Amino acid sequence: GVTFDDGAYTGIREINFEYNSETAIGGLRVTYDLNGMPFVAEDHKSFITGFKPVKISLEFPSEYIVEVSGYVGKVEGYTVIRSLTFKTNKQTYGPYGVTNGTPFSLPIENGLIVGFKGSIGYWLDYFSIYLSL
Amino acid sequence: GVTFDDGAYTGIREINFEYNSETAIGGLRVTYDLNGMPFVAEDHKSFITGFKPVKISLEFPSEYIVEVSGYVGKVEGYTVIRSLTFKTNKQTYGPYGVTNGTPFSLPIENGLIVGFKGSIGYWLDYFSIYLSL
Amino acid sequence: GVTFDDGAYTGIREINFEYNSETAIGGLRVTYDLNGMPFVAEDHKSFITGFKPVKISLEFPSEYIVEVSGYVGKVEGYTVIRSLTFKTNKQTYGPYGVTNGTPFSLPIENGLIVGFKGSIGYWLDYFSIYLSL
Amino acid sequence: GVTFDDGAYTGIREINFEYNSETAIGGLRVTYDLNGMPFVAEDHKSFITGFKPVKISLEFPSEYIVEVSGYVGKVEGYTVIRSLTFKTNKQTYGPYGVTNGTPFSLPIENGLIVGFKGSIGYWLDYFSIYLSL
Amino acid sequence: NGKSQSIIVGPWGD
Amino acid sequence: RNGKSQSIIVGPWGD
Amino acid sequence: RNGKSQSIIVGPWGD
Amino acid sequence: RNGKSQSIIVGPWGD
Ligand SMILES: CC(=O)N[C@H]1[C@@H](Oc2ccc([N+](=O)[O-])cc2)O[C@H](CO)[C@H](O)[C@@H]1O
Ligand SMILES: CC(=O)N[C@H]1[C@@H](Oc2ccc([N+](=O)[O-])cc2)O[C@H](CO)[C@H](O)[C@@H]1O
Ligand SMILES: CC(=O)N[C@H]1[C@@H](Oc2ccc([N+](=O)[O-])cc2)O[C@H](CO)[C@H](O)[C@@H]1O
Ligand SMILES: CC(=O)N[C@H]1[C@@H](Oc2ccc([N+](=O)[O-])cc2)O[C@H](CO)[C@H](O)[C@@H]1O
Repeated sequence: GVTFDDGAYTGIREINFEYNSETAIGGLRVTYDLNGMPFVAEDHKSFITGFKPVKISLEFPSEYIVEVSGYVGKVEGYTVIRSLTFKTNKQTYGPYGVTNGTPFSLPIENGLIVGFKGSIGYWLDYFSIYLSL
Repeated sequence: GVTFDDGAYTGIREINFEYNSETAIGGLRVTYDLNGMPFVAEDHKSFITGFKPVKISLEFPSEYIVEVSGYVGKVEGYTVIRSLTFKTNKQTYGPYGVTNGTPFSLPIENGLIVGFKGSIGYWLDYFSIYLSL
Repeated sequence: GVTFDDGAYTGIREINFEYNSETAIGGLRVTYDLNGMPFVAEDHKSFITGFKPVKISLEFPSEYIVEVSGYVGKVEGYTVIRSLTFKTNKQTYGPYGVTNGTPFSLPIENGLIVGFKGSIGYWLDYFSIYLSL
Repeated sequence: GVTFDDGAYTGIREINFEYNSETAIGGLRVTYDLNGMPFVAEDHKSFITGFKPVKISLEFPSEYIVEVSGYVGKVEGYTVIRSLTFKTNKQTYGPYGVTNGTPFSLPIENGLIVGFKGSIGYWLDYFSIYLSL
Repeated sequence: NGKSQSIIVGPWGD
Repeated sequence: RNGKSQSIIVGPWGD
Repeated sequence: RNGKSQSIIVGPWGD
Repeated sequence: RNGKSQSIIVGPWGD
């Protein structure tokens, strides 16, 4: 797929992403906080359509992600992220996608996610997370 | 089990731990680097014996862990770390323990592990990792 | 004066500021690097005019500030920054302004300036620096 | 003089140093905090004696240094630190030494001093500070 | 407070 | 704490 | 060493 | 890129 790297910011305000109940996670677009004001990052599009978009609007300051988790599996022979769950200090943004395959999880005891990078073709191929105090 | 928290240091020089091919990971003792000099942290002992110790001696500066992974499963009615694998930029200290259960992985694209904390009873109940640049 | 706070970014691309050979430092405008692309911060203007502008363009990547220094003294009874000197690993952007009063300096052994904050009235009243690896 | 580098720790519990109202700063010994427990670092002694020791016992967690300042000057032809003032969020450990020469200051708006390095001969030649969140 | 903070990534095994 | 990333900032010069 | 600020990044998931 | 943790250090004073 096409690789992307938003880099680092001061926090996360909103996460918009696609998912399909039969395949996997699609495109991704994150609105970060940059020194007290929103900063809409580049939209990382899937090569295809037919997805269900979900918009997670975090009450910034007070709310922040404490764990990212999901499932990794094969779709059309490609290893991709098929499911994602974001848990904040206020609530859990339930599983989105196909919860089948190999689970993965990044619980954060102390610290904050301040950026995302990865690759997306038809689906989210993989992704990494920027951590910072 | 008995909780422990080594805190943070400036690197890792050696990691010693127990494992049993039929149960799970046992005790753990880490030798950190503290500003250029070795610092042997407290030995976190298993409540029992019968383990196979393994001493991973890293060639501090050049060599460092780039990924920790393993399996989580039940042993005698308790959820514990049954297996571990430490991948460095030089080699992989192959799977130790029982590789059955739920997989977990913490790959590190950039940064260093500078501390461990967790709990140990009969086996390694769980653990967390301190990360830093 | 009126306070300002640019916040933190990933580096410095340009520093533009005013100075008067008889009074002190005036307005200031910094262009930061934000994940590989520029981010022109807000222009922090002096209350008055009659200054000489200076524009410092850094060869991104390779060039970075290793020390900020200058002079603090009174002008019309107010304690303000009267002179500034930015030394990078490539060269020194010589003294600008009046080099009289009390000298100050922030030499950086390791780390990077990633933001500025302060206050400006007729002249630069004071300023602080964001540091990061 | 003889160079030294304590490295970095997790905080500061106590600072012991020598001073002479007629010359400059002498020896220095820092007791850092290392993951909750005290860590007495190496004592960096002056080549001579005849100093007045001062022991700054900080109320580690609640109390921490917010600014270090002093005067630099010549003594017997050597440029050394002649005076020091440690300001915390609770009180100011008044100037110690000879407050003559060129002043300097490192006020900290956010962050912590977690280590010292430098050189000492008959007197403190110079020093650097480790900063961290 | 004067206690240096660290990034810690959640527990695995609990 | 809160979701805002913290930065090291060295005190003001110029008072 | 250069003028680009560094960040801790935890390896990729999905390969 | 080595296993040695890095630290922010602000230049020497008195040198
Ligand atoms: C050339 C290319 O970028 N292919 C990508 C792309 O692969 C394809 C998947 C399906 C078709 N198709 O025609 O059905 C074509 C390419 O998407 C995959 C999953 O996201 C990978 O990113 C794969 O690398
Ligand atoms: C009191 C205590 O600390 N018990 C611990 C201890 O519990 C056991 C008690 C009895 C047996 N047994 O086989 O009889 C095994 C574990 O070890 C467990 C796994 O490490 C847990 O840490 C458990 O909390
Ligand atoms: C109200 C106000 O912001 N005044 C500011 C402003 O004060 C002045 C008022 C009058 C003169 N004057 O020359 O007549 C100069 C500064 O600028 C000063 C130095 O920059 C201080 O910032 C001072 O706080
Ligand atoms: C050899 C040596 O280490 N000399 C040091 C030592 O030098 C002196 C030698 C002789 C006298 N004296 O008064 O006779 C003073 C300082 O102390 C100085 C300031 O602390 C410098 O560190 C100087 O490098």
